[PDB]
Amino acid sequence: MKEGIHPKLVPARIICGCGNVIETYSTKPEIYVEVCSKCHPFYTGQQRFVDTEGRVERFQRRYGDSYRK
Amino acid sequence: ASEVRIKLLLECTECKRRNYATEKNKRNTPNKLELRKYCPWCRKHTVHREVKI
Amino acid sequence: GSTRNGRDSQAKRLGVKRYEGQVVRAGNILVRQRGTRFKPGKNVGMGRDFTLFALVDGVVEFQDRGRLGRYVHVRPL
Amino acid sequence: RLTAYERRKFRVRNRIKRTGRLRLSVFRSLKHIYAQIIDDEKGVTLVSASSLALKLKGNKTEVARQVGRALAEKALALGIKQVAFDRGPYKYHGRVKALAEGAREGGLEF
Amino acid sequence: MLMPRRMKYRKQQRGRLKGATKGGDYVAFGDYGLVALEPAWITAQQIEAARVAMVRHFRRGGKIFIRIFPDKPYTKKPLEVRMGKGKGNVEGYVAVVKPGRVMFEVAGVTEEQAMEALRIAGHKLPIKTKIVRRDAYDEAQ
Amino acid sequence: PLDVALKRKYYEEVRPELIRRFGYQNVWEVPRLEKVVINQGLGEAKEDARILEKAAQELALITGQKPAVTRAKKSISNFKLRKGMPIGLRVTLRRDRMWIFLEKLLNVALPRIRDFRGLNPNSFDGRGNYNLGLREQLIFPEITYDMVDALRGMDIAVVTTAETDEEARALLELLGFPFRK
RNA sequence: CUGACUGGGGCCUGUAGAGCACUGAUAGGGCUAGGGGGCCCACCAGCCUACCAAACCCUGUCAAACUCCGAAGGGUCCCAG
RNA sequence: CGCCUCCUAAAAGGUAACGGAGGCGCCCAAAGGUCCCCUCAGGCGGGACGGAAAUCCGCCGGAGAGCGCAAGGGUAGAAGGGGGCCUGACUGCGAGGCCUGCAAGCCGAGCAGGGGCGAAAGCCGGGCCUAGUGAACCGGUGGUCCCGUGUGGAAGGGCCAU
RNA sequence: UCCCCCGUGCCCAUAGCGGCGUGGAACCACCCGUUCCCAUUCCGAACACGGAAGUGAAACGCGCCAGCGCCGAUGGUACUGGGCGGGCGACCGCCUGGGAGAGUAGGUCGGUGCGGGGGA
Ligand SMILES: NC(=[NH2+])NCCC[C@H](N)C(=O)O
Ligand SMILES: [Mg+2]
Ligand SMILES: [Mg+2]
Ligand SMILES: [Mg+2]
Ligand SMILES: [Mg+2]
Ligand SMILES: [Mg+2]
Ligand SMILES: [Mg+2]
Ligand SMILES: [Mg+2]
Ligand SMILES: [Mg+2]
Ligand SMILES: [Mg+2]
Ligand SMILES: [Mg+2]
Ligand SMILES: [Mg+2]
Ligand SMILES: [Mg+2]
Ligand SMILES: [Mg+2]
Ligand SMILES: [Mg+2]
Ligand SMILES: [Mg+2]
Ligand SMILES: [Mg+2]
Ligand SMILES: [Mg+2]
Ligand SMILES: [Mg+2]
Ligand SMILES: [Mg+2]
Ligand SMILES: [Mg+2]
Ligand SMILES: [Mg+2]
Ligand SMILES: [Mg+2]
Ligand SMILES: [Mg+2]
Ligand SMILES: [Mg+2]
Ligand SMILES: [Mg+2]
Ligand SMILES: [Mg+2]
Ligand SMILES: [Mg+2]
Ligand SMILES: [Mg+2]
Ligand SMILES: [Mg+2]
Ligand SMILES: [Mg+2]
Ligand SMILES: [Mg+2]
Ligand SMILES: [Mg+2]
Ligand SMILES: [Mg+2]
Ligand SMILES: [Mg+2]
Ligand SMILES: [Mg+2]
Ligand SMILES: [Mg+2]
Ligand SMILES: [Mg+2]
Ligand SMILES: [Mg+2]
Ligand SMILES: [Mg+2]
Ligand SMILES: [Mg+2]
Ligand SMILES: [Mg+2]
Ligand SMILES: [Mg+2]
Ligand SMILES: [Mg+2]
Ligand SMILES: [Mg+2]
Ligand SMILES: [Mg+2]
Ligand SMILES: [Mg+2]
Ligand SMILES: [Mg+2]
Ligand SMILES: [Mg+2]
Ligand SMILES: [Mg+2]
Ligand SMILES: [Mg+2]
Ligand SMILES: [Mg+2]
Ligand SMILES: [Mg+2]
Ligand SMILES: [Mg+2]
Ligand SMILES: [Mg+2]
Ligand SMILES: [Mg+2]
Ligand SMILES: [Mg+2]
Ligand SMILES: [Mg+2]
Ligand SMILES: [Mg+2]
Ligand SMILES: [Mg+2]
Ligand SMILES: [Mg+2]
Ligand SMILES: [Mg+2]
Ligand SMILES: [Mg+2]
Ligand SMILES: [Mg+2]
Ligand SMILES: [Mg+2]
Ligand SMILES: [Mg+2]
Ligand SMILES: [Mg+2]
Ligand SMILES: [Mg+2]
Ligand SMILES: [Mg+2]
Ligand SMILES: [Mg+2]
Ligand SMILES: [Mg+2]
Ligand SMILES: [Mg+2]
Ligand SMILES: [Mg+2]
Ligand SMILES: [Mg+2]
Ligand SMILES: [Mg+2]
Ligand SMILES: [Mg+2]
Ligand SMILES: [Mg+2]
Ligand SMILES: [Mg+2]
Ligand SMILES: [Mg+2]
Ligand SMILES: [Mg+2]
Ligand SMILES: [Mg+2]
Ligand SMILES: [Mg+2]
Ligand SMILES: [Mg+2]
Ligand SMILES: [Mg+2]
Ligand SMILES: [Mg+2]
Ligand SMILES: [Mg+2]
Ligand SMILES: [Mg+2]
Ligand SMILES: [Mg+2]
Ligand SMILES: [Mg+2]
Ligand SMILES: [Mg+2]
Ligand SMILES: [Mg+2]
Ligand SMILES: [Mg+2]
Ligand SMILES: [Mg+2]
Ligand SMILES: [Mg+2]
Ligand SMILES: [Mg+2]
Ligand SMILES: [Mg+2]
Ligand SMILES: [Mg+2]
Ligand SMILES: [Mg+2]
Ligand SMILES: [Mg+2]
Ligand SMILES: [Mg+2]
Ligand SMILES: [Mg+2]
Ligand SMILES: [Mg+2]
Ligand SMILES: [Mg+2]
Ligand SMILES: [Mg+2]
Ligand SMILES: [Mg+2]
Ligand SMILES: [Mg+2]
Ligand SMILES: [Mg+2]
Ligand SMILES: [Mg+2]
Ligand SMILES: [Mg+2]
Ligand SMILES: [Mg+2]
Ligand SMILES: [Mg+2]
Ligand SMILES: [Mg+2]
Ligand SMILES: [Zn+2]
Ligand SMILES: [Zn+2]
Repeated sequence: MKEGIHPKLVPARIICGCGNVIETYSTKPEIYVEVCSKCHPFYTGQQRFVDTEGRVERFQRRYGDSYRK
Repeated sequence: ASEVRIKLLLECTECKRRNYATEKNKRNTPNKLELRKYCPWCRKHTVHREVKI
Repeated sequence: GSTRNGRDSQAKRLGVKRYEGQVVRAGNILVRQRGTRFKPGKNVGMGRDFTLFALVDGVVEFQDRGRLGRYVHVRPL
Repeated sequence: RLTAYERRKFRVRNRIKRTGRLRLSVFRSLKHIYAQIIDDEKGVTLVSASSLALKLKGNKTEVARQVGRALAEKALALGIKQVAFDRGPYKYHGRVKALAEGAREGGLEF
Repeated sequence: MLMPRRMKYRKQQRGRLKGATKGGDYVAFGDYGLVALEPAWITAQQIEAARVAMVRHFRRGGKIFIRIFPDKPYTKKPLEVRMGKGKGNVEGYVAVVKPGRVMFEVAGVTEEQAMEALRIAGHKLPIKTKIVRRDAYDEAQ
Repeated sequence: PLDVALKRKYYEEVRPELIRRFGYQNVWEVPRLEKVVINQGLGEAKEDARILEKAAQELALITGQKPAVTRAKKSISNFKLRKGMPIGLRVTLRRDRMWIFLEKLLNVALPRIRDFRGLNPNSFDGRGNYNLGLREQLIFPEITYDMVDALRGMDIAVVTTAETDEEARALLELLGFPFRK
């Protein structure tokens, strides 16, 4: 590589919120990230964050069978 | 040749004689031409300067 | 009624000037041409206007080299 | 469809052939280096030299030099003195350069 | 009627009418053809009159193939001027036609119909013509 | 060459699975990563603050490689574009730097992508290469909110020695490329 | 003795003719972006076209300023009459 | 109304008309020399903003792109694109020719001086080429130090360059 | 003087495209590295250097295949130098010498020189 025009790559720790630590290389030796592949909802099986709801509607009303028959 | 593309002389900077005629575009090349050139009087190459024709 | 044509330029007298087997002297113009319809071969130079001319005394020889073009050679006598 | 390599080769070689000198061609493989001095007018090789033929051994540059010296010695034996260097597709540098320098040390003229 | 949509040059030298047709001498589409017996410049208006005569005869049905095209500009000087002052203006377009040319072909029609239509068409043209029928000779071309 | 997890993961786990999945008879026949090419289309730097040196500084922090300027082949009326104008950045990553970039790309970058539902399965060359585009540079761990003036994304070409999309799909997913469908 | 003219040999050429590979023209058919139109929608798509049609392919053609080709001749040099 | 390109022009050259079509009266300090490197248009597939067309990736693609500008010839085995160093866009000449009524116009190896690039072979006396131009006369400016009306100077001229 | 490979020429597609098969001992290539020389408008991709674990996957070489591309008769014709006729003309013929282009039959998945290294 041409000298003096590139950022040097050093060993690096990327630290996620989930406690994941990634040993890699970068131009900044320490980095914090809010998310990573190990915790992100799309990756983790299908950990459906807040809504694993399943619609819920529309026959999901059932309040109730009370009309006459 | 035109108003902007002028004719000019090259003067041997050492003995002051005009040895070459040529042209330049004074919009593109506003500074005086400086060129090494053979001077037949000095019998060697010499920096020649642009001088009004 | 009038014409906006009526122009033409002087004919330039281009072409081969010395054909194969002709005895030429060095400097003899061999071909006047636009671009390289003929290419300089052995003992033939080429001028800034593509003019082919003999570099040595000798005999003119032509050669057609397919995709490599037609060449004009001079063979020393 | 030609390659950069093929074009580069033609380009430097065509230029050499125009001058009409005996042509010193150099082939450089990953392992070896070869030289033949060629008469392009008769389409014949006059003298040859290579690392493969001399069973040379060590550092590729120092080897190149030696095959150069060798080519020279044989060449001078045939009365071949003046030559034109055909670097072909190679930069004039390193191994090729070394061979060239070795040829010159031997008294090949170029 | 027929004329080039566009061209490289507005005006053409007149040229010559020597020889039999270059090509176009065998029936290539229809069952019957109208062949040129004499050389001529055939005008676009002649061609159209021939066409219209044939569709008029057919009334409804049949297919006409027009195998010549007037791409040659026809030139005439404005009336009562003298010679000189440049080439006259383009007044029309003509198809160069030489002996043996199949100018028109018909199909989808009975022999009686085709014979008659091509006859009437021939009367609109400035040359002698011949009616022909598709042949093995044509097929072998 | 550096010990890097993804690179190691390619040789240790990915190669055997690929040899398995397709049964190559030659070690050279199995899908390899040739280069990753990153391109910033930019040209919002055509005139104006034609200092895209801000962007080049950003690309270099991301890749460890200084991008090279791209210039307009011809002049263009409607994009307001004259020949030779500096319109973009392009960096060709190979070997250890290529692995390192993809490594962070999978682990960190793509996760940080907004409303990420996975890479587009259909974006394959047809000849076994893949391409994806980004909206922001903030995706990457190297870039923070402080140090960035504006939002500029990029194009990413991942070139493979694989002859088919099938093979290329196999290799890339094995490496950890997360596909939606 | 070199001449016109002629025999042999080599080189140069782009006409006649022809051709359509290039530049353009070109009828019909096929195939098929693009519109016109009709069903059916504003929920953004669909289906039908004896409608005008680009590119492409087929059949058939056109050209002083077209040529993948290409004569007869013509020119020039050498030896000989 | 001079000049350039094509056709007319009858396959060497040349060839007319108030015959058919277009251009020129500039330009470039690099768009010049050399050394090194690189190869197009276009089609298809892929890619944030990005579109028919900006930049990126892959495949096909001999030249249909490019070559400042008309047209023709030529051309990637570069004349096209990029970079380094540069000024040969030399001085003094010039075998030999092309063209040709004259006068012009054109090509030019090679020798010498002092250079540029290159390891070298070598190339370089502007520009891919063909238009971008104007004989004398009269006069200007720089140089030269040749003439200088009895002599020394001077006036004024000559010569070289413009 | 025979076969294989490596260089380098010549003919200038009968030599090319595509398909298939084949070769690593040798040679060639990819390859292993990027300390050193040298190098990237970024990149050891290229250029370059030092190597020698591996693979003939890519490239290259060598076979086979006629889908394409390329080549292509013999006949006959057009045209025509020279010589003659005919038509009022546009134009049409005869004699003698020359003679295409298109197309048909068919051909082609190269041939050959010089020097190296290896094999018999
Ligand atoms: N050289 C020749 N024989 N030319 C023949 C042409 C003469 C005449 N026009 C003819 O058709 O017969
Ligand atoms: Mg360094
Ligand atoms: Mg007028
Ligand atoms: Mg005229
Ligand atoms: Mg005039
Ligand atoms: Mg004239
Ligand atoms: Mg003239
Ligand atoms: Mg002329
Ligand atoms: Mg000639
Ligand atoms: Mg020259
Ligand atoms: Mg020149
Ligand atoms: Mg011969
Ligand atoms: Mg010869
Ligand atoms: Mg006339
Ligand atoms: Mg009439
Ligand atoms: Mg008329
Ligand atoms: Mg009158
Ligand atoms: Mg007139
Ligand atoms: Mg008229
Ligand atoms: Mg009319
Ligand atoms: Mg006809
Ligand atoms: Mg009639
Ligand atoms: Mg036919
Ligand atoms: Mg491996
Ligand atoms: Mg796809
Ligand atoms: Mg691939
Ligand atoms: Mg970030
Ligand atoms: Mg005599
Ligand atoms: Mg004589
Ligand atoms: Mg004579
Ligand atoms: Mg004779
Ligand atoms: Mg004709
Ligand atoms: Mg055509
Ligand atoms: Mg055809
Ligand atoms: Mg004609
Ligand atoms: Mg014709
Ligand atoms: Mg003509
Ligand atoms: Mg013609
Ligand atoms: Mg032929
Ligand atoms: Mg002849
Ligand atoms: Mg003759
Ligand atoms: Mg003769
Ligand atoms: Mg005699
Ligand atoms: Mg003429
Ligand atoms: Mg002519
Ligand atoms: Mg002529
Ligand atoms: Mg003639
Ligand atoms: Mg003459
Ligand atoms: Mg007039
Ligand atoms: Mg004018
Ligand atoms: Mg420069
Ligand atoms: Mg330069
Ligand atoms: Mg492209
Ligand atoms: Mg696209
Ligand atoms: Mg988009
Ligand atoms: Mg796009
Ligand atoms: Mg072009
Ligand atoms: Mg350059
Ligand atoms: Mg210097
Ligand atoms: Mg002279
Ligand atoms: Mg004269
Ligand atoms: Mg002139
Ligand atoms: Mg000198
Ligand atoms: Mg010197
Ligand atoms: Mg020198
Ligand atoms: Mg030096
Ligand atoms: Mg020198
Ligand atoms: Mg010279
Ligand atoms: Mg130029
Ligand atoms: Mg010029
Ligand atoms: Mg140049
Ligand atoms: Mg002049
Ligand atoms: Mg004057
Ligand atoms: Mg007077
Ligand atoms: Mg005076
Ligand atoms: Mg004076
Ligand atoms: Mg005195
Ligand atoms: Mg006195
Ligand atoms: Mg005194
Ligand atoms: Mg005195
Ligand atoms: Mg005084
Ligand atoms: Mg005085
Ligand atoms: Mg003067
Ligand atoms: Mg070989
Ligand atoms: Mg093959
Ligand atoms: Mg095998
Ligand atoms: Mg193979
Ligand atoms: Mg091996
Ligand atoms: Mg083995
Ligand atoms: Mg280092
Ligand atoms: Mg070291
Ligand atoms: Mg490497
Ligand atoms: Mg290499
Ligand atoms: Mg090794
Ligand atoms: Mg293989
Ligand atoms: Mg190779
Ligand atoms: Mg066979
Ligand atoms: Mg042929
Ligand atoms: Mg044939
Ligand atoms: Mg025959
Ligand atoms: Mg006759
Ligand atoms: Mg007549
Ligand atoms: Mg006849
Ligand atoms: Mg006859
Ligand atoms: Mg005969
Ligand atoms: Mg012919
Ligand atoms: Mg034939
Ligand atoms: Mg073949
Ligand atoms: Mg060979
Ligand atoms: Mg030979
Ligand atoms: Mg051998
Ligand atoms: Mg041997
Ligand atoms: Zn996490
Ligand atoms: Zn001086």
